[PDB]
Amino acid sequence: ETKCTLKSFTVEKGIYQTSNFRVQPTESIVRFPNITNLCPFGEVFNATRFASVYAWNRKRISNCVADYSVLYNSASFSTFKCYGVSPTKLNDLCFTNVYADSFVIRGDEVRQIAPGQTGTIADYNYKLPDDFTGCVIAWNSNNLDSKVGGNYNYLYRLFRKSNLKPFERDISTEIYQAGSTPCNGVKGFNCYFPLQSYGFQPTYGVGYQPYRVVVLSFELLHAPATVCGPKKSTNLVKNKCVNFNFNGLTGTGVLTESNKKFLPFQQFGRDIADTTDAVRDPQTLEILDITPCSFGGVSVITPGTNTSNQVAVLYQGVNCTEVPVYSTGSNVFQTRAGCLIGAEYVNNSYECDIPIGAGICASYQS
Amino acid sequence: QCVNFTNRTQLPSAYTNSFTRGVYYPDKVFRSSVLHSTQDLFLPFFSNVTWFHNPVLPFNDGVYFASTEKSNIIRGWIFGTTLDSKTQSLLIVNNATNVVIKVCEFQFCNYPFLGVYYMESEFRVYSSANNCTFEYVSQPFLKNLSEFVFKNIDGYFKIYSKHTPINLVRDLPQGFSALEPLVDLPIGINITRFQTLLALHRSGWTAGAAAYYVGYLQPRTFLLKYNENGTITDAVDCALDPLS
Ligand SMILES: *[C@@H]1O[C@H](CO)[C@@H](O[C@@H]2O[C@H](CO)[C@@H](O)[C@H](O)[C@H]2NC(C)=O)[C@H](O)[C@H]1NC(C)=O
Ligand SMILES: *[C@@H]1O[C@H](CO)[C@@H](O[C@@H]2O[C@H](CO)[C@@H](O)[C@H](O)[C@H]2NC(C)=O)[C@H](O)[C@H]1NC(C)=O
Ligand SMILES: *[C@@H]1O[C@H](CO)[C@@H](O)[C@H](O)[C@H]1NC(C)=O
Ligand SMILES: *[C@@H]1O[C@H](CO)[C@@H](O)[C@H](O)[C@H]1NC(C)=O
Ligand SMILES: *[C@@H]1O[C@H](CO)[C@@H](O)[C@H](O)[C@H]1NC(C)=O
Ligand SMILES: *[C@@H]1O[C@H](CO)[C@@H](O)[C@H](O)[C@H]1NC(C)=O
Ligand SMILES: *[C@@H]1O[C@H](CO)[C@@H](O)[C@H](O)[C@H]1NC(C)=O
Ligand SMILES: *[C@@H]1O[C@H](CO)[C@@H](O)[C@H](O)[C@H]1NC(C)=O
Ligand SMILES: *[C@@H]1O[C@H](CO)[C@@H](O)[C@H](O)[C@H]1NC(C)=O
Ligand SMILES: *[C@@H]1O[C@H](CO)[C@@H](O)[C@H](O)[C@H]1NC(C)=O
Ligand SMILES: *[C@@H]1O[C@H](CO)[C@@H](O)[C@H](O)[C@H]1NC(C)=O
Repeated sequence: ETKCTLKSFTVEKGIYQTSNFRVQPTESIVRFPNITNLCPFGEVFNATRFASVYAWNRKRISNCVADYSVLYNSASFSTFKCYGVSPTKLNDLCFTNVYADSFVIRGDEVRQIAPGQTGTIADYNYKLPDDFTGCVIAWNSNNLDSKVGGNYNYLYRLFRKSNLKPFERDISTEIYQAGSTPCNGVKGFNCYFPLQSYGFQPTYGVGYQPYRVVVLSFELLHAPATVCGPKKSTNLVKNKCVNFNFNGLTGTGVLTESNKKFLPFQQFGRDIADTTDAVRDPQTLEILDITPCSFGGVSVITPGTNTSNQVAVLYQGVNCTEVPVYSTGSNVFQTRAGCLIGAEYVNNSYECDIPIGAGICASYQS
Repeated sequence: QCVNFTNRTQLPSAYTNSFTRGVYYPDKVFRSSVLHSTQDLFLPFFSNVTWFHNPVLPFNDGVYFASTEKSNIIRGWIFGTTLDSKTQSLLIVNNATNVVIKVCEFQFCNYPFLGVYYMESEFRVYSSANNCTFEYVSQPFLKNLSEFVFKNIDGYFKIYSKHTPINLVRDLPQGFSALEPLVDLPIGINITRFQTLLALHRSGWTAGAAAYYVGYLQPRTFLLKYNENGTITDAVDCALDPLS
């Protein structure tokens, strides 16, 4: 390398600077604050009961962590169909808040809940736009809602002149007028009740059993987001040149423990010229220090090509602990100038021959 | 449920000096024994601060509020553009227990108020709240000086606070005290004008001793000094004097 940089086949005695040495990072770590304030899903999914389909129970979800891993991986849900977004990446993608619509429908009516669908439930009870984003989760409730004497607590809208617009609840009990004869608020010759009650029984067949269905819709208005999935936090390793991602701020260096006293609100510190110099872990609230990974120049000490061919190597300003073909080589010396490989330190003292630094220098005898 | 009032009370608004009060921590960054120059939106040194003994006031950039409060009769705050059902209005209430915050299209009357029934339950500030999204509850906030700074930046309401025991009679003291961040609200409204609540004894409202100080903020450059512990101990206003 000395010959190549110097561009000759002969090298005079001296010290030459050839290249640079930089420690490389080992692995990555990310830490995030404790997962807390779980979105209220269990109180909705596994509540005492559900509302009727024409009077579907609507809930607004905001300011919480929305864990979908257990939601997606739950095996007790009969149907789990997501249209707008991929269920697997739901833990990553997130909108500013969520809406929940919970109700009870018959088994055959499960497929009626889809964009661009027509039917009694799909038109007179609830409508979904073709641009819907979110998921639909349906599960059996025959053991819960179906009654052996006939479940009459759930009703569906059957008579209405026009179809419901998407995201609209109609609770009007006006008696539908089948014919041209207006009715004074009661059924009659050409009038009937718009709402019809179910007859759910455990003896009912496939598709005739009460199914509890929750539709989750994600909305991302320009307001700051409040609902997002959990963030995985890895473990932390000290005294190793690594790259880290503390709570959204990234940096590369060795991460040690520090005794600085922060203040109950300020997260991370910095020293001067706007360089990050201390962080506090969101999990444990400890003041850790950051130091850039080691680097320096390398120099080759030679006594002259005319004399010999053996050389020594100096790594400048590098701690003599992580040097690594000369990973071990000869005996290794540590000085204020750096680390020296290929030379041995004696107790004598002569005139200086090849200046090394910090008061020491080298010569040939080896 | 709130109605008109015949006694058109007027607050004896006087003026006084702001001195060197109203300095807060601009960022969550720790710094140790340094002199950092920061350009931001503060309360200019030795300004003209207004004193009151529920008037309508503008918000402008941001509002500094102070009270050498006794018994904490002052309770809440109203913010918004029109303070009606036509626009979202922010509401803050602080009582002896868990404090509450809403943003709703509250339909305020001419003289909204809480009212206390002397065991107390009276709340008729608004009349309707039909369309609204966000709500919030948090721990209680509060002879002794209390200083608050209210700001609103890019859909982010911000409340800074500080408390001190004081013995001076009337005016602001010649002291220095940094303001710690207290609460952030990541909600976007076009707040441009605000109000002030009162705890009147209703059974005939009796609210006459309501003294508090109000000031306004402007953009400028400051030079802050951090000690060994990273607490702001002194500041210098750049655009005040040639010496500064
Ligand atoms: C993060 O959650 C943990 C819950 O495991 C909190 O408390 C930990 O509790 C266990 C058992 O009592 C202790 O062994 C740990 O040392 C605790 N963690 C810490 C960081 O002390 C923990 O307090 C939560 N983090 C914060 C900042 O409150
Ligand atoms: C920075 O904070 C520390 C911690 O409070 C201060 O040191 C304290 O000083 C008081 C008064 O002498 C002692 O009673 C405490 O034992 C000290 N705590 C320690 C040393 O941990 C220190 O004075 C502060 N620096 C200032 C005010 O400049
Ligand atoms: C049903 O909801 C409850 C609510 O606390 C929850 O504990 C339970 O695990 C849920 N059952 C599931 C997810 O199978
Ligand atoms: C090496 O040095 C000796 C004496 O200094 C000289 O005679 C010889 O020619 C030199 N050889 C080379 C290759 O420079
Ligand atoms: C030089 O002398 C000191 C003290 O006499 C001794 O500790 C050291 O080992 C000596 N150096 C070598 C290379 O032996
Ligand atoms: C504050 O304003 C009033 C009138 O606006 C004025 O008389 C007074 O001098 C001002 N204060 C100072 C310190 O200039
Ligand atoms: C007032 O205190 C009561 C009692 O705890 C509680 O409703 C809440 O903390 C406060 N409510 C309002 C509306 O200020
Ligand atoms: C909310 O506003 C919409 C118009 O955008 C209106 O149709 C609806 O009735 C309002 N809801 C309430 C509860 O006032
Ligand atoms: C005023 O607030 C300060 C701040 O904590 C407190 O120490 C003081 O006791 C309060 N005043 C009274 C009269 O309680
Ligand atoms: C505030 O006003 C601007 C301009 O009138 C408008 O673009 C913006 O949407 C308003 N903010 C909100 C939250 O509506
Ligand atoms: C009107 O109210 C003010 C304070 O609100 C009070 O000082 C004054 O005595 C009141 N006057 C009457 C007639 O009630």
